[PDB]
Amino acid sequence: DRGVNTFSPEGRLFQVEYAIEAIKLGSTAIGIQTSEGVCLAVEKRITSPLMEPSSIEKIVEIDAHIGCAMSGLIADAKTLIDKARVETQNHWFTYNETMTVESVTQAVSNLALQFGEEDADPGAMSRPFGVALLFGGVDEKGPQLFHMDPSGTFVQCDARAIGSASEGAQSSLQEVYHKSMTLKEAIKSSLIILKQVMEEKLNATNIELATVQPGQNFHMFTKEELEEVIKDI
Amino acid sequence: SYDRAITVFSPDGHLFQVEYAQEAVKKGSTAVGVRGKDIVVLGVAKKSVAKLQDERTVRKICALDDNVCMAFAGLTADARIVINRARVECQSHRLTVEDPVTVEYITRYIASLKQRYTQSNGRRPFGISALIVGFDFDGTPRLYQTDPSGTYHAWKANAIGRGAKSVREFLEKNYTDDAIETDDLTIKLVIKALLEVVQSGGKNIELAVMRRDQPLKILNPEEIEKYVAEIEKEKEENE
Amino acid sequence: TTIAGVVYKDGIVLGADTRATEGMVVADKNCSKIHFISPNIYCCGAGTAADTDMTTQLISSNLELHSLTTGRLPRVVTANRMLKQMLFRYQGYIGAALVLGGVDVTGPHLYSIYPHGSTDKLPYVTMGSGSLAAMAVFEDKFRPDMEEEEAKKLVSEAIAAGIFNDLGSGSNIDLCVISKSKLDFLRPFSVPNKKGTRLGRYRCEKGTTAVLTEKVTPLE
Amino acid sequence: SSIGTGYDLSASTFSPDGRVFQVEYAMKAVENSSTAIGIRCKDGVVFGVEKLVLSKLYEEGSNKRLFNVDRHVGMAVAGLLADARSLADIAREEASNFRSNFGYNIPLKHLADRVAMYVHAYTLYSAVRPFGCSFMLGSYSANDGAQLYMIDPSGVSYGYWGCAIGKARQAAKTEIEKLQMKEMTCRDVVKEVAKIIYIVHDEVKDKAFELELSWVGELTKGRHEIVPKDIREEAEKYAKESLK
Amino acid sequence: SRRYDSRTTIFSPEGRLYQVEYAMEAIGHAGTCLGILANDGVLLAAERRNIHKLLDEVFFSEKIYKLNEDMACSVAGITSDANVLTNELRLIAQRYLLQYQEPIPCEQLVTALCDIKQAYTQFGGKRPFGVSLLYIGWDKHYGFQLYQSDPSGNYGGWKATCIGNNSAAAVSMLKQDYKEGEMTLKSALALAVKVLNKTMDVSKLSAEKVEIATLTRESGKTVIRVLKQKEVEQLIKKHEEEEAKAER
Amino acid sequence: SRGSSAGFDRHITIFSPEGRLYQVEYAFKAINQGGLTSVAVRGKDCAVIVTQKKVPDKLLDSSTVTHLFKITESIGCVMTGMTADSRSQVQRARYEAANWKYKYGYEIPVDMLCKRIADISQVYTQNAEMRPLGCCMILIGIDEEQGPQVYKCDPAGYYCGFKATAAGVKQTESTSFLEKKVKKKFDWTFEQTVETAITCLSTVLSIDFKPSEIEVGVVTVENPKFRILTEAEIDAHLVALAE
Amino acid sequence: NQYDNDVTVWSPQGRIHQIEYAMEAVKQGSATVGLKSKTHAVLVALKRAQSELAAHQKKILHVDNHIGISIAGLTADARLLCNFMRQECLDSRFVFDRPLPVSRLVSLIGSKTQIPTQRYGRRPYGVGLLIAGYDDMGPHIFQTCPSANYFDCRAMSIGARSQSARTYLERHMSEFMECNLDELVKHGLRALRETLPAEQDLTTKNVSIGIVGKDLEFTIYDDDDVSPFLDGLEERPQ
Amino acid sequence: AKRGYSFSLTTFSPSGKLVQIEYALAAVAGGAPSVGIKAANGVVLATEKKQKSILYDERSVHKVEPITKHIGLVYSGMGPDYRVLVHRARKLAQQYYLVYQEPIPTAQLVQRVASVMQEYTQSGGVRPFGVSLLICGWNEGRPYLFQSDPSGAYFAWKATAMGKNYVNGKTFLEKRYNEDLELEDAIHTAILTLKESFEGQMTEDNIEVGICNEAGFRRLTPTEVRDYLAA
Ligand SMILES: *[C@@](C)(CO)[C@](*)(O)[C@H](Cc1ccccc1)NC(=O)[C@H](Cc1ccc(OC)cc1)NC(=O)[C@H](C)NC(=O)CN1CCOCC1
Repeated sequence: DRGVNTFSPEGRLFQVEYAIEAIKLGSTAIGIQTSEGVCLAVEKRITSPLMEPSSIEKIVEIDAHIGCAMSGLIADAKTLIDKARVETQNHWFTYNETMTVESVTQAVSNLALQFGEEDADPGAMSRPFGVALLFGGVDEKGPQLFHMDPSGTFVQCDARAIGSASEGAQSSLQEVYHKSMTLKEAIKSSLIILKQVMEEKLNATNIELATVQPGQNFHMFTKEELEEVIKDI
Repeated sequence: SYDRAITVFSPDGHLFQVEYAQEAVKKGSTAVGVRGKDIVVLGVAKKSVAKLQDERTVRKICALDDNVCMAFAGLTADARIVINRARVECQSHRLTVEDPVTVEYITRYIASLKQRYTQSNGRRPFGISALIVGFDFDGTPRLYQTDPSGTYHAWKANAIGRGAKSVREFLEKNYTDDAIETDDLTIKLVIKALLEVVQSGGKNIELAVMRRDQPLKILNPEEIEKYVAEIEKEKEENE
Repeated sequence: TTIAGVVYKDGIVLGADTRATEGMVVADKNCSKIHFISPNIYCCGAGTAADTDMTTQLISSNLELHSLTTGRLPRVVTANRMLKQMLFRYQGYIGAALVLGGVDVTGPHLYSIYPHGSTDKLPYVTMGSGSLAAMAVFEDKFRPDMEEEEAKKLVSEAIAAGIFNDLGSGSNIDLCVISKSKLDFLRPFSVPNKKGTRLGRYRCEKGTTAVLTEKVTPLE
Repeated sequence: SSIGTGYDLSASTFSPDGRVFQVEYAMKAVENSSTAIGIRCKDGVVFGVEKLVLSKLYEEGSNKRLFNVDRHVGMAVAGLLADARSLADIAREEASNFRSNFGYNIPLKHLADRVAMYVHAYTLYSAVRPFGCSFMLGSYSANDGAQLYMIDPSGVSYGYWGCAIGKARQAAKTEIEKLQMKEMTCRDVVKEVAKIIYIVHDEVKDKAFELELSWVGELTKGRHEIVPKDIREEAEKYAKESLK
Repeated sequence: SRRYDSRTTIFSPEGRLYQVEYAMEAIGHAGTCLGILANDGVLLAAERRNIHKLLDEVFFSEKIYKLNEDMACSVAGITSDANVLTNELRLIAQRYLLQYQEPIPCEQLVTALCDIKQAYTQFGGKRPFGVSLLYIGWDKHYGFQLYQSDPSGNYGGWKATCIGNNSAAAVSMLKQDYKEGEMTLKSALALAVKVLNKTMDVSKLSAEKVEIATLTRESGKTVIRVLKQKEVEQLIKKHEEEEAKAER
Repeated sequence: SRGSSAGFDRHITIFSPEGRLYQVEYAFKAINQGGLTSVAVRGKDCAVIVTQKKVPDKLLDSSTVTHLFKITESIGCVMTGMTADSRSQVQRARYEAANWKYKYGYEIPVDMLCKRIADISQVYTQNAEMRPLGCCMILIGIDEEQGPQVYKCDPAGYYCGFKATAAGVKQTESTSFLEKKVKKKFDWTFEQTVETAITCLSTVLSIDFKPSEIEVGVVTVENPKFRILTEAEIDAHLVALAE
Repeated sequence: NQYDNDVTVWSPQGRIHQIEYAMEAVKQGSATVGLKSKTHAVLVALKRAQSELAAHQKKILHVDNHIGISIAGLTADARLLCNFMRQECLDSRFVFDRPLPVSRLVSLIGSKTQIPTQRYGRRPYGVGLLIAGYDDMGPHIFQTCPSANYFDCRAMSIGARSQSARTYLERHMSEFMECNLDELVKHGLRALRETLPAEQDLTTKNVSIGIVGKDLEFTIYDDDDVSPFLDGLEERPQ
Repeated sequence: AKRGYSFSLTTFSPSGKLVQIEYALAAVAGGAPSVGIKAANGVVLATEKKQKSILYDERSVHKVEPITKHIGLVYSGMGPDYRVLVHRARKLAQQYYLVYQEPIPTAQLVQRVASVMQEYTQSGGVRPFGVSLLICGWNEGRPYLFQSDPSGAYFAWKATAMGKNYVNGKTFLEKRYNEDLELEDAIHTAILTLKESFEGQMTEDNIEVGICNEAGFRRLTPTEVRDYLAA
């Protein structure tokens, strides 16, 4: 038995590396950066037909121009998402402008290693967040996709997959993705890869899709417009 | 001052303290609630009340606000704290926003409170799952549940506690528009689900109904025994 | 008030009047102003009446706690230090004009302590509204190393001077005689003032008051 | 002296034979570091340190193991350099607070005592670890003359005519006893400090090294200064020529 | 530092609090303490553990504590930990009276203390209070009441209950004789002597070995009365005639 | 019982199955780690302190090596044990003594200083966060009322007045020497009291000292000020011993 | 084995394992090369791709107008230290209206990084830095470690397979001080090149350059800005 | 650099026992014997004061300490621990007097002191006191005798003995003590109870005894102890 801020002989932190393993348990999520916009996809993994599928939100909006998709321990991300939402509004209040996708990713990444036992505040974290995040939005640099993990490392990705079957999904993305593909091609590609790795058959109420683009704001797909691309197998 | 990490990650990426708290709710009394189209009803089984015990003081169904009520499973002492924190929040939402609390909001508060107790120093997770029930100032009925981890979902019908697996799969079969037609039939679905675990209830069944018109109505062992007979002549109608 | 203290051949003689005032009215005709600090140290008090009572009690409490730990007789300087530093901390908001007197293993000691926390070590001291009148007696009649009964007479005459010449003071004279051998707390040492005998008969005869409501509750 | 469960895991824990091993292991850390030497002469104190060159990519005067604590006080460290640097800050601050409170330069005996008390505080608790370094303090004035104190990880301070701390500290002390020091001027002490370092330094064990010198005394008007390039080189010639 | 922490407020692999269950074992070693609800009142009966010839007997009681004008409690477990809780109970009762200007309702006093006991099981890192309490009282809402409290912070209202040594054997004995809505104070007292006779390992049962307190509504005010030796001896001799009634 | 262990009763300051505190017991053994012995003898006129002054190499400034410490003008002491711990307890002693005068307006009794340090040392006996100090303090001084005083406080928190005592490696053998000499009562003048202290340290170590091998501290009735004896004065007593 | 849990636990050999393990995190991240001339200080950093469908990690960060850093280890610890360095520089300019001397900033890092290595329940900073700065004393290259020890170096390289760069920097060391800016960067890249397997070397995707000096403030070159520096390349003579 | 542990060191064993308290009880059992007797006229407290070396000054440190003018104390177990409780009891006694201007009743003081002893069995990073207390006092025209042990529990006694041979002490007491013995006779039987467990022959510098009646609490002078030793 040890403390939470203990280094392994290799050089990495135990609790942080174990938190990465918690993502492997969570449902798979895909994001694709495109000239025309950014799409975010996630599987819900409904365990019972009695459970309302719309109450499982794994893609949420941070601002009009920024969306976020999580995987792992959903309950942990709720504070991270709220801190992100507060930061974009605080930025607007002070600077009268929208915050950049990279800045919001960076703000959240600062909270990642804010855990500890001794020398800690009355309301301090005890463990890292067991959640990976996919930030997708549009700013001055255009449509951008950012990935985050418990280690606090954040990096821009052309396309990224995180979750249980993230290994097979990423190689599927490397096979399909190239620089010039459209957003319509991006949504189509993300869903095909999603239906391959899912244990359950991909359905309209089974998944979530959201796109942020230069044209208009964050938009989550309804049952009808989900079915519009579900019928393309 | 006591800053010791209680809940930590395991080598395989698990949170044992959370999972152990989920074992504590498993040992608790069976709690089930179904959502109709006019009334929402929840009920608790696995009672085994000693008879010599005052049954009014051991009620597991509690009202939170004029429009929100909840049931639980697991550590009864833990729940009382959560219920009191949820009740304070219901009045605090009225002091800041004036508007009454929505069923989703109060669930989100309970969930965030339970989540905060899995990621804080010197604290141990809550060993309860809650079934939150209410009506929006919109007309639409609502049914939610929480668990020690802090994850919450909406349900058409759900069961947590002792033998939750058994009642969960009974509801999956028995939940149709025919079963939730009128007020009486939605109540029947709860009781029929409780008879899957409990050794012939009536005395061993606590259940309460909520309509969008009136507050909470807890049914007494006289009104519950009426449904024991009404479903009995349905069961003994095979010939 | 009038309070006074003197150092004689054998020890200390403390004096005080017994009048307490509320505005310009006599609140207590018989008040105790000479306070217990320790078996060997006593302290006269003037100023805010409540401040006098509570300050003198707290220090009496602290000294008893001190003497129990040391196992020896407390010193007047210890009482002085405890009073001085406390009153200073409160910047004179605790209105306690004090005369501190006692006998140590060091000998006889007398102090005057002001509400702001300044102390004077002197053979004779006066505090209170009638202190100047009392001082006029001390400056006129005091001699070094007086006999016990001579000093008793001097202090009682000083307090009397305050009593009769100051409106803030009146009634009885209290003395406290402390020596290496003996402690004498003479509460009513002198009764110079007395109420005139009633001449008229104002007996309110039974049933002279009209009653509207009556309830009698029995007891154990 | 090597018992199992606990006893040596904490600084708040005595061993059965009444020892605090965490303090002794912090002393083991200073014994593994290179040697630091200081001599008190008739008119000042001279320091010498064998700075080990870990890589040829480092500059001259890098990783100064010689410090200015106050305008009249010098510091020579051995052991874990990170802990030594933080102990220099404490030393500086205590020397700073004295001037602000009283007006004059802090006496070395008083400065040593205050810093040694701070070192000692880190030997009593499980919440902190002992410093893994020993250090020397040298000063000179017209009133007090030359003074030299040394403080080890335990928090003990003593006055020294000559002192050595580090890898070959016992081997160096046998070479210091050859010197008269009491009737020697500090001009000729720098000369001697240089060679003792070259003698004690193990050429086949430790490959490359650089010599650091500092002094405080009559010659430097009471200020602790670095030994000039001219004077250092003359002493290093005496070190290499007496190698025959 | 974390090596010396025994982790008092932690879940077990099976999902239970070890320090609470281990504390419950401590209650089972303490003296037998029971309570019975009647129609005309409510009583507590406790086994005296301070039973030495050389003891002084200065207080009115050993195990029974008066908390309120209308309320009283009894204790089973670590006696010092009980002194902390009983003192806190009196404060809570006074806080309520200061604010609302009426006596605290029985259930409200029990929950307030249980909130404290629950706290010591979830955070702080301290050991739980090794005490189980039985509460008796009257309020304007539910009348005569009887409540039980755990070290876990769990509480319950009972018509008849027992805690302490031979708790299980006593509760099944109460489960036999008790009549709901039919028990009078005389019949509840007779039951109390019977249950204690069987659970007492020294089955002679003198008045100096037991302790009985009654709570009655008397002409508008609540009366809490601890029965003295001559009253208790008389109750035992009544029960002793029932052992002589079996000879039929 | 006796020799039994359960839990961390040997690592922190908690009870063993016997009701012992091993961590406190180890601190007494930590006193012997200094490798030195102190002797304190009380006379009818004075109080005497004597300690081993070990200077192995001439590179050490002998003037800085001391275990005699000035706490007050009237109170001095000798420290036996771990040197870093000893100085810590001295600075605390000085602080307690100064604050006593400030609050109460008179000089702290030797009696009361020893009690105060013992009370502080008691905290380390009860709190698990820190180990007790591996040292022992013997205070001398002349009280205004009861004359010469000798007091000694432990790492355990025990304190007591003495006619004579010792501390350190040769503690148990020295106390046997003092017992024989107190049994045969003399006139305890400054001359014999100092000599007794030196002879006790001399016989128990079988060394026969040079004036640089020991350090002496005295407090006299006519001269209540605490004094550290110079080598000249020590040698004067040592040549007076040669009989 | 039992002495490797806490920074407060001393090993019987006189070592602290927790500090040594934190130092391993530096050797985990990709190599970065720091070198100076007489007027300029240059940081050349190799970037890691987690999967070449994603961008190469940010390795060079701004501190002030005259100071810049290249990190090796944990990113979140790197940004934490970076914010501390920024703050101290900002305070210096707020109070004194002049840039904070590089050596003084590094001394402050030494202070801040020492604290956790002596407190229980705390951990060392899992990042080593190479600091490039210019002040009154000319260009500077400083090295920091998880242990609060720091170095004032002529040139330095830390990271994965940074051993090969150390050899190159040592041999072409005497050429550095008299060298011009154009070739001073070339020497940096030719050092960073050695820290790569013989298949492929430096490109526009994986090279980041940070230059500060008497001429210009600290500027980061990354993609299109890095391609003039790569031109005039000399193939690997392995 | 310091803070403090916030977790209890006294915990419940699987068998349901607070092990540290029972081990602290072992410490008092191994302590020097002390006895207390209520005389219904006064209270007597007597303790063994074996000095072991003659070099020890007997009058320097006392085992029988006064809390205030009417309350007195003895212990069995650890000297240092007892002394902390002494200071705490004295301070508690003064708190009461400052509020009520009335000498604190023995029962109230004992309750307040026991609360402190309770704290050290539950508070963070501390062990219980290895001391049992004998508290005597005169108030309300009535004598009182109380015992406070490591757990924080108090008991009111007519007569009791603690420390070494507490079993032999009590069995001697109930055999010899009767609730009618006057203070003079109470002192005799207090010394006799110690004599039952002494082994070493008594002197007036070998035992400490304090009495408490309407005149207040005081320690008996060595001369008085010597005259009583003429048994
Ligand atoms: C003589 C009588 C002054 O005229 C003495 O100083 C006497 C001191 C004394 C008396 C009894 C017991 C102990 C000591 N002082 C008083 O009798 C005093 C007069 C006074 C009134 C107001 C003051 O302003 C702060 C100061 C002195 N009388 C009182 O304390 C009376 C009983 N209380 C009040 O008048 C109410 N005060 C309290 C202080 O704050 C303002 C309202």
